[PDB]
Formats: sequence, C-alpha cells, structure tokens
Amino acid sequence: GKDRTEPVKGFHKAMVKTMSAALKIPHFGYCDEVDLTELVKLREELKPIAFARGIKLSFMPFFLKAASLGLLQFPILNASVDENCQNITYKASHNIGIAMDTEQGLIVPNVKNVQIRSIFEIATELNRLQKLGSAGQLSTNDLIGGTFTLSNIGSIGGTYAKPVILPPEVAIGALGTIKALPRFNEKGEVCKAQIMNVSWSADHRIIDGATVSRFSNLWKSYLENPAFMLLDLK
Amino acid sequence: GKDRTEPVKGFHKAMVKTMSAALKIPHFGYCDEVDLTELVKLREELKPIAFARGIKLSFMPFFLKAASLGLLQFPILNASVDENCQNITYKASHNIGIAMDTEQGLIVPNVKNVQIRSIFEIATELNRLQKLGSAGQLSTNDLIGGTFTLSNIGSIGGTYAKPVILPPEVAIGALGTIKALPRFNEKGEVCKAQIMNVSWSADHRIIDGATVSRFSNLWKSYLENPAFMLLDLK
Amino acid sequence: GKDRTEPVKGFHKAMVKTMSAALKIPHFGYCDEVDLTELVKLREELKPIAFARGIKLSFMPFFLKAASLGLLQFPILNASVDENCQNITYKASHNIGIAMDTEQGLIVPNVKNVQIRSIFEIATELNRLQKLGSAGQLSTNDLIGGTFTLSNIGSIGGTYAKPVILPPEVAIGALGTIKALPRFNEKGEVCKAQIMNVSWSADHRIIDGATVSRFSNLWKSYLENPAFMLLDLK
Amino acid sequence: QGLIVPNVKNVQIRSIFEIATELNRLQKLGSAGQLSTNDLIGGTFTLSNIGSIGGTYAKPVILPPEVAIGALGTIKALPRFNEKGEVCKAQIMNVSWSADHRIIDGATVSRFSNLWKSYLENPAFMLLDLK
Ligand SMILES: CC(C)(COP(=O)(O)OP(=O)(O)OC[C@H]1O[C@@H](n2cnc3c(N)ncnc32)[C@H](O)[C@@H]1OP(=O)(O)O)[C@@H](O)C(=O)NCCC(=O)NCCS
Ligand SMILES: CC(C)(COP(=O)(O)OP(=O)(O)OC[C@H]1O[C@@H](n2cnc3c(N)ncnc32)[C@H](O)[C@@H]1OP(=O)(O)O)[C@@H](O)C(=O)NCCC(=O)NCCS
Ligand SMILES: CC(C)(COP(=O)(O)OP(=O)(O)OC[C@H]1O[C@@H](n2cnc3c(N)ncnc32)[C@H](O)[C@@H]1OP(=O)(O)O)[C@@H](O)C(=O)NCCC(=O)NCCS
Ligand SMILES: CC(C)(COP(=O)(O)OP(=O)(O)OC[C@H]1O[C@@H](n2cnc3c(N)ncnc32)[C@H](O)[C@@H]1OP(=O)(O)O)[C@@H](O)C(=O)NCCC(=O)NCCS
Ligand SMILES: [Cl-]
Ligand SMILES: [Cl-]
Ligand SMILES: [Cl-]
Ligand SMILES: [Cl-]
Repeated sequence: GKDRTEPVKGFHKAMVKTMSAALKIPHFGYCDEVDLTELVKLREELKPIAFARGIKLSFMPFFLKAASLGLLQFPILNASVDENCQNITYKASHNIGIAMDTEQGLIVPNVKNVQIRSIFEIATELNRLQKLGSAGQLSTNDLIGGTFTLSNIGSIGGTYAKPVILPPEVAIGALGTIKALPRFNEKGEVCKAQIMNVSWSADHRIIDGATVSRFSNLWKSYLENPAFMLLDLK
Repeated sequence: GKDRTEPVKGFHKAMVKTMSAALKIPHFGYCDEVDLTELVKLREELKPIAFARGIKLSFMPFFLKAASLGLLQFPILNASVDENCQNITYKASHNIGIAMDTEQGLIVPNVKNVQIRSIFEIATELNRLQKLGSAGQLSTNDLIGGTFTLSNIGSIGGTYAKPVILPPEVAIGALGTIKALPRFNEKGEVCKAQIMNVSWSADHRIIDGATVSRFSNLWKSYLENPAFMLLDLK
Repeated sequence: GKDRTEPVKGFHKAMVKTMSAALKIPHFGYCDEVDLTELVKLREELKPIAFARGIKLSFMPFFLKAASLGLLQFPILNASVDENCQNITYKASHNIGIAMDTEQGLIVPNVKNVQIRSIFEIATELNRLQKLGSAGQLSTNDLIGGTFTLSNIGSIGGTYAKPVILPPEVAIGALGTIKALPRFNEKGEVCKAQIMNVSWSADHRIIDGATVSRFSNLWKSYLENPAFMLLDLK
Repeated sequence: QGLIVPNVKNVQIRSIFEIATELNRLQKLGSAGQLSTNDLIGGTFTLSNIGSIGGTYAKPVILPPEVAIGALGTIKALPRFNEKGEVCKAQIMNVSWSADHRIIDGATVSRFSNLWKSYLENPAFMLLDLK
C-alpha cells in the first residue's frame, strides 16, 4: 500500500558485486535451436536404470558432458582473462557451474572435472548439489573454481535468453524449455520435434563468433546424435 | 555524396542521458513465446462493446493488467535501487510506462496505478495518452513516476528484442508482432496458433532469472487463459 | 592437463580494444524472421549466370544491397557519434563491413560505396575480399572507413544473436542460418518456407526501436519481394 | 600364414575410437606378417569374428590359459516381430560362447551374455557409464 525501502544484505550482496563486475565484459550473444527428439527418447530408456541406482537423471548431465566434450575442442571457452585482458589462462579442469534456483535465491556450485566423469557420475554430483543447494548446505569447495556455466532456466520456462557471464569466466549457456514444435524430417513431412533453444554469451574481447558458433554446432551434434558421444568416451 | 554533422538538440538529449545511465545496469535477458489464440478471439468479441463506449481496444490493456497482476506476486520487479545498489525501494503504485513512437520520435508516458484499474479504464487512459502523444501535448505528469515499462515494438515489427531498462526502473518487456504459426494442440494436431514473442530485461544486480521466469509464466498464463484473470478481480 | 597462461598477441590485440570501446555504447537489440523462399529461388536461377562470369554469388550481395537501399531511408543508421554523443555525423558512403572468419580469427573488411554498386559488383567485390581474406592479405584500405556492418554468422550456424557494434559505427546486423520451417501461406496451408533470422543492435543513445524496426521491415520486404528492389534501381 | 591371435591391450581404458585405431594397426601388421611379440602375448579373453566370412553359430575352442571365447556369426536380415506384433526387418547376429566349465557356470556366461547383448541392442546403455 505504501513504498518500502529495504537494505540489500547478507548473501544478496554477492549477486550485486558479481553482476557489476560483469559490466566489464563486452558480451557477445549467439543462439540456436537444437532438436532433442532422439535425446528425449534416449533419456526415457535410461531413466529406469538411473532410478534403480538411486539417481534422478534429468537432461543436464547430457548437456554437461556434451559441453565438456566441446570444451576439449574449444579450450578458449574454458579460460580466463586478467584485469586488462592481456593474458589468457586456459583452464584444464572443466568445473562447470550449475546456476540454481533456491528458496534463498540464486546460487552457482559447479561439478568438478566433468571431463573425467561419466554421465551417470554427473547425474550423481548434480543430485548431491541439488540436495545441498536446497538445504543451504553447499560447502565452500562446491562454490569456487567454476570455469564455465550452464543455466537451465528452461526447467522453469523460456525460449531464448541473454545470460550474464560470471567473472572470472568467459562464457555461459542458457537452456530454454524443451517444447514440441512442428518441423520437417528428411523427407519433407511434418513431425512432432522436441525443440530446445540455447543462448550462449561470450567475452567478445578474446572470443569471436565463429568460435562460439562452431562450439555450439559440436555441442549440438552431440545432443542431436548421442551416438556421436560414444565414439570417444572411455 | 556529402557527409553531414549535426548537433543532438532538444528532446533528443533525453534519450542520450537515459540510455547512458542504463549502462550502469547489468541487463539479464529472458524470452518466451505466448499463445495468443484465445485473447485474439476475446478481443474480437470486446471490440464492438468498446467501440460503443467510444474507446479503441488493442491488446496492450490486456498486457498491462496482466503485468500488474504479475507484479503483485513479484513486487521486486516494480522497484528501484540507489546509486551503489545498496537499498531496494519496492514501489506500491504500478505506473506502467508505455514506450511510444511519435513524430518526434521516442516518448514514454505511463498509466498510473494500473493495479486499481479495469482493462476498460486502462484502455481509456491508453487512448488519452495516444491522443496527447501524437499531438505532442503530453503533460509533465504523464511522463514522470514510471515504475515499469512495456514496449510494444510489435505494432511495427519483430519477434525477439533486447530492450533497455529505463532508470531508475529495474525491468522492461518488449512484445513482438502477433503472427500465425503452425502449432500442436493437446490432440497432437497441427493448428493455427497466434504466437507473440516477449523479451524481458531486468537488473541482474537484484533480480535473478527464476524470478523473471516465474513472473513471465504467470503473465503468460493470464494471457494464454484470460479466464484465470477473472478469478481474482473485483 | 595443467593450466597454461599465455599472452594476447598480434592481431588479437585489435579485438580487445575494439570490443572494450563498444562498452561505451548502450546496445538496443531487435530481431525478426524473414521468409527467403523467393530469394533462394531467385539466387538458384542466377548462380549459373554468375558462375559464367567468374563469380560466386551467395546471399550476401542481396543482403548488402537491401541494407544499402534501407540506409538511404534511415540514414541515421549509417552514422557516427562523438565522444560524448553531442553530434551525429551522417555518412554518405555505405561502406559495409563484412564480418569475416579466417585462420587468424575475426577480421572486418568492408565493401566501399554499396549505394552505387550493383548486386553483381557487390558480389565481385565480396569475392575479392574472400580471396585476400583467407590469404591473410587484406590491405589497410580494405579495413578502414567502415560505416555499418553485417555479420553472416549463419554460414556457420545459428538463429538469433546479439552482435556487438564496432565503434564508431552505430548499428550491426547478424544473419542466422537459412532453414526450412513449416509456415502458413495466404490460403492457410502449411508449406516449406526458407526462414532466416536477423538480429540488429543499434546505439540506443540516438537510434530508437521504431527506427530499427522500420528499417528492418523495409530491408525485409526487399528480400521477401526481390522485385521491390527493381523499382528504384538504375 | 593361417591363424593368428593378437590382442588389443587394456580395452577397459580405451574408447571405441581407439579400439578401432588399434584393430587397424593389428590387421595391417597381421597381414604383412609383422605382428610383434608384445602383440601376441598377454591375451586374457578372445573374440572370433568368423562371421566376417560366414556362419551363424559356432563352437570355438578356448585358448589356454584363458577361460572363455566368443564367436560371432554373420549379421543377416531376418523377419522379426517388433513391439506391436508387426513383422520387421531385423539385423540379426548370433553369438556362441565357450567357457571353462571347471570354474565358470552357465548362469555366469548367460548373465554376462545378457549384459554384453543389452549394450549392443541398446548402444546408449553404454553412453551411461563411459568417461
Ligand atoms: C538446478 C537445476 C538446473 C536442476 O535442473 P535439472 O537437472 O533439470 O533438474 P530438475 O529437478 O530441476 O528438473 C527435472 C524435471 O524438469 C524437467 N526439465 C528440466 N529442464 C527442462 C527443460 N529445459 N525443458 C523441459 N523440461 C525440463 C525434466 O525433464 C524433469 O522432468 P521429469 O522429472 O518430469 O522427467 C534446476 O533446478 C534450476 O535451478 N533451474 C534454474 C536455473 C536458473 O535459475 N537460471 C537462471 C540464472 S540467473
Ligand atoms: C503506443 C503504442 C504502444 C500503442 O499500441 P497499441 O495499444 O497496440 O495501439 P495501436 O493504435 O498502435 O495499434 C492498433 C492496431 O495495431 C495492432 N497491433 C498492436 N500491437 C500488435 C502486436 N504486438 N502484434 C500484432 N498487431 C498489433 C492492433 O491489433 C490494432 O490493430 P487493428 O486496429 O486492426 O485491430 C504503439 O502505438 C507504439 O508506439 N508502439 C511502438 C513502441 C516502440 O516504439 N517501442 C520502442 C522502444 S525503444
Ligand atoms: C565472409 C563470409 C561472411 C562470406 O559469406 P558468404 O558470402 O555467404 O560466402 P560463403 O562462401 O562463406 O558461403 C557460401 C555458401 O554458404 C551458404 N550460406 C551462406 N550464408 C548462409 C546462411 N546464412 N544460411 C544458410 N546457408 C548460407 C551459401 O548459400 C553458399 O551455399 P552454396 O555453396 O551451397 O551455394 C563468411 O564466409 C563468414 O566468414 N561468415 C562468418 C561471419 C562471422 O564470423 N560472424 C561473427 C562475427 S563476431
Ligand atoms: C581380423 C578380423 C576379425 C577383423 O574383422 P573386422 O573388424 O570386421 O574387419 P573387416 O575388414 O574384416 O570387415 C570387412 C567388412 O565385413 C563386415 N563384417 C565383419 N564382421 C561381420 C559380421 N559379424 N557379420 C556381417 N558382416 C561383417 C564389416 O561390416 C565390414 O563391412 P563394410 O566394409 O562393408 O562396411 C577379420 O578380418 C577376420 O580375421 N575374420 C576371421 C576370424 C577367424 O578367423 N576366426 C576363427 C578362429 S579359428
Ligand atoms: Cl556490449
Ligand atoms: Cl517455429
Ligand atoms: Cl552485462
Ligand atoms: Cl545496456
């Protein structure tokens, strides 16, 4: 009924400082649509097996493993730049941030070394961070050393987004809601296709659009043809 | 064949000032598509009733009243922050700005206290502002006090946008053109669906993606099912 | 492996400077889809005529000629602004940047005076630029004096993007990948439409949404209805 | 020369791609008569792809001191039912395992075979635990 002023305090101060710092980064945005039909079917087949082992298996572990495979080819997306952008540190660990919605607000823990982990282990680490995240119990180790971030806003809604990069990282992807849309198959007939949008943001000071685009294409081909991931996993 | 330099003068100086101030805000972007099939039908049905009371009825009154109801659930989107972003002021009045194209060109008056007004009253105040707007006779009062803004760029063109927040506001929505697209109904059949895109921008220092995605879903659920708006109005 | 630090060197030093400068600009973004079915058909029937004259004809000469015709109507889009945005310098030449991918990364040469050239001359000039580009042999003159940029990221992938304006330019366009999507014709039948996305960014200090929108529409009508371009060409 | 049995080392740490790379290496060496000592020794288990020439079932002989072997027949297209009861083109392969019955029982070979087979029938089940 009246106006009400109220201090920004406690953990809310971190979002302020992080996003203010991100003003220093000139964001380039690139978007695509990915055809997740085969992946929806794949995830249905594997959901039981995961369930029997005590794991809820969403799409994220796939998005994460495909990201990491992309980062092997485009290691500049898993990198950091210094205050003046004079040097790049290419980071070897894929510590991939999971932006996560909580009752208390936004928090971003990461899954360490996705590069050495199976989809199933990623699923397992996810659950763990989700349980911990919702209980206010994430450790300091869960919150530091992130190298790259994915923000599945699509578990709530959306198509495209424009996500803000977390310094000191240089890139971030946001995933919209998987939605059934009419599309052509190879014959030229209209099918039910499960389509998801992706929105990447990158530090345009050292990352150009061809790089992001080729990264996205590789990422995309892994999810549109999960077979492709089999070739090189161990 | 000749280059020409020219001062920015008169009202044009205002846009320079606003948009420069907007650089201090780290913009988060979030987008979605909204099925406006029922609302187009609803509006057709109200057009003659509105005409007879001497009022042009577009979609904007629907959008506005839906935004207001949303803001009641997410008051943080109707708020300001101070210079260093250390205090939030939750504003009680929904004075929703209407970005308006005129011959001189860009101006943003607002409809005061939407939260107390019917769709019909919002139509009436909108007409009044359009009348004064295209004659260059908007008063001072119609221009100050904005708490939130909608930008109907879709009356001219477009799908998605990246609109820029008007300080000291913290969010803004842009609406693209309502276009007929092939979409699936519940029965799995390809229908004619009246799709509109919306793109929101919000001050990421204090507003996370979950909050805007939820606000967006609520707004959207009101427009996708106008019925639901019936439920709580007096 | 292990982390590796490394200096930013050589022609990479340019992208850091340029993209930092772009922070001074409040970017407004506006996107649309454009139906290229007719242009695809047109281009197919001109390919053999261009090949026979020694030239590869992509869609870019069409996009560039349309853009130029658009800039004649909305010349504020081929303009620059001074250090504090006090004066606008409208530029007569349309020297249109072609964002271009090479082994050494991103380079932006331009085609000089598009306004006075034919679709075939543009293509010729574009080809001269591709040959020099991929040889790393572009000259200083090919690189300076740009007034406006198009970025055909779609030759690699994508739908929408958020391209960054190259100062002292004031606008940029990004084109996504042309892709067959189910769309309605006038008769209300579902058919195969070659859809391309376009994303525009403009310096919102002096250019409003209405302006970009109208420009985009004109640009778009030239591409949707290629014969509209006949009318005023000499 | 006749029959030769080199092995791919440490399949358990290699990817399908690297396994194929090593197969190519061995096929080439093997057909030049150049397989080396180290390629011939340390075998722990054996596959006999006789189906690259012909066959359905087989009775392969285990190579001591290993305790098991599988032979694979020729993949051929046979009428099979799908999940609806309709008749489909199905690419069928037979497998034959021999095991040392002094220590391996039939449930073991069967359970192992079920598992091997679910990986092949449902390749994405292999996705789940590879790194
Ligand atoms: C932490 C988080 C990423 C976990 O995501 P997750 O691995 O998908 O796990 P969730 O438990 O939330 O989701 C599981 C369910 O939602 C569905 N879902 C998740 N992502 C989806 C998508 N993009 N499209 C459609 N459905 C989706 C899953 O299919 C699953 O449904 P089912 O259980 O009926 O099979 C998610 O909870 C979250 O916090 N999202 C918000 C991120 C955010 O706030 N971003 C903005 C940053 S400013
Ligand atoms: C002030 C303004 C928002 C009022 O919009 P409005 O309430 O829709 O009223 P209008 O008189 O402009 O529009 C009326 C017609 O356009 C149509 N229209 C309006 N919005 C539409 C949309 N988003 N999609 C499709 N059609 C639309 C309406 O259906 C109506 O059509 P009809 O009379 O045949 O039934 C609008 O005129 C305007 O200035 N838009 C531009 C906003 C802008 O410049 N933003 C840029 C910010 S940088
Ligand atoms: C220099 C450049 C713009 C020239 O593009 P171009 O004139 O289309 O010429 P190209 O030779 O590269 O491409 C021609 C082929 O690709 C196809 N293609 C080009 N643009 C396309 C589009 N957007 N959608 C689908 N296909 C397209 C053309 O049809 C042509 O096809 P064809 O050979 O089968 O007949 C382009 O090669 C390039 O470098 N793109 C990168 C832009 C970029 O880096 N942007 C990011 C900036 S941060
Ligand atoms: C070394 C060897 C195992 C390699 O097998 P491989 O990995 O399939 O490689 P090849 O070059 O032989 O394959 C040739 C083709 O035959 C096909 N083929 C191989 N095995 C097949 C089988 N199980 N069913 C149907 N086709 C088969 C492959 O698809 C490949 O096909 P393509 O070229 O048309 O795409 C094989 O060449 C061999 O020596 N076979 C005989 C085994 C034997 O002697 N065992 C008995 C021990 S007493
Ligand atoms: Cl920027
Ligand atoms: Cl669509
Ligand atoms: Cl930002
Ligand atoms: Cl901005």
